[PDB]
Amino acid sequence: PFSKEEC
Amino acid sequence: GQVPFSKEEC
Amino acid sequence: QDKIEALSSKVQQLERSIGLKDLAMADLEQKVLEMEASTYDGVFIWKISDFARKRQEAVAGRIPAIFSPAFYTSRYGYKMCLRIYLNGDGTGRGTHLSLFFVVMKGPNDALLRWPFNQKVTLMLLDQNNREHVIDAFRPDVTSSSFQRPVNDMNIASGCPLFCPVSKMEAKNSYVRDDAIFIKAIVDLTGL
Amino acid sequence: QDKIEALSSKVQQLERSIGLKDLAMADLEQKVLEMEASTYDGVFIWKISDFARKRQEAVAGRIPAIFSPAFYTSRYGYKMCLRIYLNGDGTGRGTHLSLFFVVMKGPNDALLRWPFNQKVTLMLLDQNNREHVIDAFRPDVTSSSFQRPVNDMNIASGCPLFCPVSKMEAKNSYVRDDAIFIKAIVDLTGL
Amino acid sequence: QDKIEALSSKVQQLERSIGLKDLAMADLEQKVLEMEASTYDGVFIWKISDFARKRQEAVAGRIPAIFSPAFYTSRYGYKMCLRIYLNGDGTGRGTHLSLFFVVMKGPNDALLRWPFNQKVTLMLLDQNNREHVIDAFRPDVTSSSFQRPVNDMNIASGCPLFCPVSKMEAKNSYVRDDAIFIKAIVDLTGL
Repeated sequence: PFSKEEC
Repeated sequence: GQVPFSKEEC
Repeated sequence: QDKIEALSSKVQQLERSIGLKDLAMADLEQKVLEMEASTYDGVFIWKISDFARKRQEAVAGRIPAIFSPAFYTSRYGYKMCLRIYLNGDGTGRGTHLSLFFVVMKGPNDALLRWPFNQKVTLMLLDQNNREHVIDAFRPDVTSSSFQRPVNDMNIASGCPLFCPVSKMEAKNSYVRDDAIFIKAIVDLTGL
Repeated sequence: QDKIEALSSKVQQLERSIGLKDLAMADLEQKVLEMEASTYDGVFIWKISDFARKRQEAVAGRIPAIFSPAFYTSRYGYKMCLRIYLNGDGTGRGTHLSLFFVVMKGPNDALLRWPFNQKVTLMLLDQNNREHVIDAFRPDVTSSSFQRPVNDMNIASGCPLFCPVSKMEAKNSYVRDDAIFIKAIVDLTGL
Repeated sequence: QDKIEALSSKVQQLERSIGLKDLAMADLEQKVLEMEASTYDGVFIWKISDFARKRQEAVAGRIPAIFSPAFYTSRYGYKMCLRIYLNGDGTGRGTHLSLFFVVMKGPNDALLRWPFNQKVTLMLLDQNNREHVIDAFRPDVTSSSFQRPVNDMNIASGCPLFCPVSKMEAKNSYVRDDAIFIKAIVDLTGL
């Protein structure tokens, strides 16, 4: 997969 | 290398 | 005449002193708590107690997110912590418990390779050990979350949709005694 | 007379605060001493210093037993400590050094299997490393000692006749530098 | 007359109680810091910050040497620390960075074999991980540096000509962000 920053 | 011996501080 | 002042003064010194003391005492107790929670093998288990109260402060928007104590990849590896939103963030606001990974400025950052490129695994433990909620990710070498820290903490990055809220606001085995446990496992391949 | 009254009352609350700082300070030192002695691999070595003085407080009945700091089976495993009666307890009262094992309430008890079922080995170390006094036991699953803790400590169990007192009140190699070392090894099979 | 002395008496007693506190705390702080730096596997990494300033104090003879925090060979092994002369000692005075090893009196010494006879490897890390300066030595079983400690620390011994100064006081990769990293590895063979 891959990570997503927090918004 | 074999055992360089250590030297005391002075 | 003056003797009366000669006391009010020192007594004012003492209070100032006793006061300046407690602050230091404060920083010392915080240091001790941090040391008490840290690990150095990339494996971390975070116990979040008073789940209901913290769950409410999240919904009521009073306290949207909480950081976890810091841990490490090795005795002198990267420093890291977790950040959770009990009621979600971004694509998960209001519906999912959001869980992110944070890279902190470590004491040995100068000796480590950048960007941070380790696989991270996150879990919400079933206190019945039947079915743990698990998810993992690989760092996007191009994100700023994994570059060498210039500040105390980089931008968090992880899983906005880590786990559905209903999955605990009901009858479950993730919440027990009003507490939940989060687990983090950083793959150490290459280190 | 309000000046003196104000002062008097000020010193009083000031004194009371120092008293509170004292309790927190002591509470913090205990914490630190415990972090310093704790281990997380099921192997603990307890050093009892001031043996003669402690041995004497026991004979006089001033202080019958002593607890050792805590240790764990794994970073997040069971919490345990040891308890010793330098002048005996039960069948060994007045004749033997009675050593017991204690299952404590750990922060992760909800993630662990109960009752406690690990083999425990106990040793009085010979400081000449020639002949150690050693004994071991497997927990009685039906006993109250190994059930999940409701209180801080379950009822202790172990060895009432661990070692003869005369074996120390004479010329021996267990007591050196007015101290003795107690070693515990918790088998990790199944964990 | 009695009103003044009464307040005064309290004054003194209060000031005394406050003092015995900061003393124990200054103490407890040092303890916490030491615990924060120790390791128990024979591997130690010492970061020396404010290199420029410490580098000067050594040239100006104000502060010739610096001890590092203590570390251990194993959970209950030998206690050791390092000592460095940022501007040389003995045959290295003013020309080299002299680094020595120090056997300390540990809590378990009576359970260990003497004299200390483990190989020791010392390194000055290249923050450009290209060429770490390295050197090693085996203890002279007959020297008094490796005999069981009677004192807090035995006489230090190591490498007076560990590294040339010019190799720092110019454009290099050992000094980054005004700090260098010293590393020590105690061979654990036979332990």
